[PDB]
Amino acid sequence: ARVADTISSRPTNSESIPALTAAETGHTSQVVPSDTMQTRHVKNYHSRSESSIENFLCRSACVYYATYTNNSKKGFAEWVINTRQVAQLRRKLELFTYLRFDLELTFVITSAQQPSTASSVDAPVQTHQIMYVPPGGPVPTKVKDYAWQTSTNPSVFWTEGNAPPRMSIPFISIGNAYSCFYDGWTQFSRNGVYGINTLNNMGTLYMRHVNEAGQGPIKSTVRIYFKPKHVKAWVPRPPRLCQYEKQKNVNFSPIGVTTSRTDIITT
Amino acid sequence: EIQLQQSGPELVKPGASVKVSCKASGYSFTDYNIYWVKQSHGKSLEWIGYVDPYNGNTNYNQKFKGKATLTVDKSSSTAFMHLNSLTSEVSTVYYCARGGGYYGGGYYGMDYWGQGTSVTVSS
Amino acid sequence: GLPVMTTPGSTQFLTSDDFQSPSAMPQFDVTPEMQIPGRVNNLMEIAEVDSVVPVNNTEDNVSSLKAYQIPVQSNSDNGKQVFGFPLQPGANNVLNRTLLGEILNYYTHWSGSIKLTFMFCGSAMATGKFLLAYSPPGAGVPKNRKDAMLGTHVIWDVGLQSSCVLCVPWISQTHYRYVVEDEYTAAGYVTCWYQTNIVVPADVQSSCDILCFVSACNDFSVRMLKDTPFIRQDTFY
Amino acid sequence: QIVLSQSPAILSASPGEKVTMTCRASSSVSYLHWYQQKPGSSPKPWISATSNLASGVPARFSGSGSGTSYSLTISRVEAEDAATYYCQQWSSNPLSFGGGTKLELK
Amino acid sequence: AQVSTQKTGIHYTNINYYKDAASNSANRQDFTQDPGKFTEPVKDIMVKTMPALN
Amino acid sequence: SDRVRSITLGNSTITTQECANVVVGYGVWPEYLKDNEATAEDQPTQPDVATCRFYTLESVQWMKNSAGWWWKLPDALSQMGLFGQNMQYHYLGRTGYTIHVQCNASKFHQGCLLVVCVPEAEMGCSNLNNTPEFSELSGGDSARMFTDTQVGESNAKKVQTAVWNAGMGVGVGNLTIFPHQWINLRTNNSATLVMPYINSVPMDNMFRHNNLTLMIIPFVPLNYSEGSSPYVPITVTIAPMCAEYNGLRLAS
Ligand SMILES: CCCCCCCCCCCCCCCC(=O)O
Repeated sequence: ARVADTISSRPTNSESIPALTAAETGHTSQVVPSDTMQTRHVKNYHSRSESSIENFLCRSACVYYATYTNNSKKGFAEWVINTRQVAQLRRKLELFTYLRFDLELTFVITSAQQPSTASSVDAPVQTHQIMYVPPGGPVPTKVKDYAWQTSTNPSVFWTEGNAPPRMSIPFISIGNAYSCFYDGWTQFSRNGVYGINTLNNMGTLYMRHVNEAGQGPIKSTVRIYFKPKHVKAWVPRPPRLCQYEKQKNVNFSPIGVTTSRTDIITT
Repeated sequence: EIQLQQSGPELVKPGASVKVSCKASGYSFTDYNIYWVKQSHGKSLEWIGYVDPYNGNTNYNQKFKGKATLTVDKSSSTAFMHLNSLTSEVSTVYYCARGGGYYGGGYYGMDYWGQGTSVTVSS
Repeated sequence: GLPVMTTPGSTQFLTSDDFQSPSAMPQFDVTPEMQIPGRVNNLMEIAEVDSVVPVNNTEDNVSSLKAYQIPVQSNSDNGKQVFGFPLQPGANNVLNRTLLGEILNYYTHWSGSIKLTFMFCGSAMATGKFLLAYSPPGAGVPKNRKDAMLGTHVIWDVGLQSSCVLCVPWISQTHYRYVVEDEYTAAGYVTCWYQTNIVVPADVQSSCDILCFVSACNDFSVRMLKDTPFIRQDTFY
Repeated sequence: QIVLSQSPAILSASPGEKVTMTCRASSSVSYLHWYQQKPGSSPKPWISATSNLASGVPARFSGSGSGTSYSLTISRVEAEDAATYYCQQWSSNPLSFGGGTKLELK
Repeated sequence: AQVSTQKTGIHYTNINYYKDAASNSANRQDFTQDPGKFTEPVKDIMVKTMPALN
Repeated sequence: SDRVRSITLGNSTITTQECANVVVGYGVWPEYLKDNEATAEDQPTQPDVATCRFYTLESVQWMKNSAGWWWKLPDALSQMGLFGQNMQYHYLGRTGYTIHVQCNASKFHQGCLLVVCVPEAEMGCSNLNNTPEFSELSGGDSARMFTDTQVGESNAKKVQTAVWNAGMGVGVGNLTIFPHQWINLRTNNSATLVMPYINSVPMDNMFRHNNLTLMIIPFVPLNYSEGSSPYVPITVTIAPMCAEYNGLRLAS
């Protein structure tokens, strides 16, 4: 995808005006630099490969991290799936209005010791379980539950010390594109919830230890990385200026458009 | 500041006439309308009419159609109001307010009022 | 039992790779595609549209619409300057938060020429002329209309057509420049001066304004994607 | 013709509670403003175009509503608003006024 | 198996092993451009050398 | 000549004598739904003369210290003729629009306006915990207006109307990425936009979801010398194009 190269030019004196345009028509001018001065011929071997939408968005990025303790009752984590609790990924997706992509999901699970009081604690390797519940299925209540039988829900078992787990998810949606904005309510009487929270219904992610608590507590932590593949994007949109405040809306506090200088001629 | 200043209170006789004033200063006089209201001593407010100082198109209420006349003087930035056939029930106070242009541009409302001249009718 | 040997770099997680991985939902039927208007294929298409430049920051106009207006009036002294700012589209705080500058802060290198469109938002009876210059670095900043006429300048006449385009060419030693402020790859200065006066009739206001748009030409490109410095976070939302 | 039926006739409240004062019109109007008159002074422009608080107005005052039902609500009754409150419309019909509900401290 | 271009300033082979099309690699080589819908969304087309409002 | 136009739709006609060109959406003209992309399987209704005509909203006054206005687009025509009745008896519906903003002044006035048409303009509240009420996000044929100062946060439910952030938390000079035109009183008299149907589903409900927003904000304020006419109004006319509805039921 090589950019266009510059042709040479000559001194002109004519009625052709490439510089004087009219910006009221909503049309940006298409004047090249060889129209207002004398230029030489130069072949551009530059390329626009790095700026395409697949090369801009297909990089992994942290979305969440949650903790859960081994030596406890109901020590297990849950997370309602959304991409709006971190600030770096949320700004990258909100340059477009409608998106459509396949996902690639990766977890990074660590562990750490906790201050027990027994003598000579030595625990074996630990095994974890990550379970995904679509909206409407049964949810677990404690660690030793019937809901972890995973007869239809997909689950991933992983032992510490190996490579991180990874799998791909297709384009799951009710509509035709992942709408990143919504100017509407959820009820027909125009009361109650307003915004993107009406469209978000994706499911819940549950995590737990599999091994029982031997002689000392262990506190684990799991990070979640999202990676879009096969990306299409429609209706571009200007970038977010103010800082984010909440998750389920676009509330903000006003700030200036730039930071300032002392005078209009100060360089 | 934007200030509207009126005249002093007078008394008249039944069947007489009186001209009240509302001098506007602090802004460009021909840009906004001037509304005239009255406040009775026990009742609510009532609308008399307005005048546009750029061309002099006066509009009036249906009650005060023949008993009040508004005029303007662009050279001094004052507005006048002439009251015909003063009666028994007008022991009231008359206000002037600066508006916007009447329903094309009333979004700030009536945003700058005056002091108010109180006229009495007695012998 | 084919004999293999595992090279270094295995069981790692690089965040910019692409390997095939097994799907968690097999034989899934996605919804059919639909023709939505306005598809983006490449991010350089977004940075080729015009955006208003806040040339008038001045410490108390940034929280206003006065930041976008350049004050031009009917003066009486010749060669008076109108504005001036250094050409750094990713570091200088004039071109920093525009649409070209917000995309440039996701990349590290840039190359190409840059358009600058002006627009006279004055009365229909006001006439004037301006000199829109650009000076490559090495000297200081031009301080007169005499020193600024030696650069790359365009004399703009204000008439029926109400826009002029100063096209800042690509003059550099290297093929690319850094987005960050580096003194090794400085780019120059952009100024504007009164050629003749703003002459106006009676009963017309003498004080007018000028808007300024910026975009990229058809030979602009970027490289070496990074993060942006305009985003903070303390805890989760 | 638009008639503004401002309700109630008189309101009374102990200092430090929440009150609500309503105005209903004969049809839909384009704008609606509220004024405050202390007895012995000119009416001051309070809340205008049904929501916007004026200059110098404390932040304990609020106004809402649309259609044909409007309201004004003080959050916590302070002691410096013992006055009366009028209501004005700005539709294509000529002009009207409310009737002046009085608020005094109990 | 297919061979391709291998972006440079040489070929490579690639076989798909899984039965689902959502488990493939990223595209990374879909170079297409059309900025004429964002820069010139105008009904009557205008020439660069002609005056705009005539 | 180039500066003259004429737009004919239904039984209405719009003539202009000073104008720029027509901005056509994202390059696409509005058109009916194909048989490849439909999902509802009973026949739509297409009135095609009864609803596709020019409807004129309410005028507003351009004062000197003004800030801007906005309209929500499939809500301004909710009580306008037979477009407003088909929105009630039907459950679905898709529509494209033709917007024509018009504002004239003499050769002795100054000013500038930006006329954008943004899709999916989700707006932010003034208090950071709540969301704005319905009666302050839109209104039938009435303009909700920005402010040159910041809304106080102690209010209960309000829209943040600081004009330099456009209510959506964005730099307001970057709003020219959407389809737009400028009204410049030196050279222009009106602005015309033709917008197609932009949504992520082929049909949508028309009362719960406002999928376009028309913003008019003055970058360069109105100014004139003393002796010129001080009242300058702005008028917006909107005409639906290729409208069709589906799923008939009770009135609501
Ligand atoms: C162990 C299996 C885990 C499977 C997890 C599936 C996660 C579904 C993907 C969520 C996509 C959300 C995209 C953003 C939504 C939006 O922008 O509104």
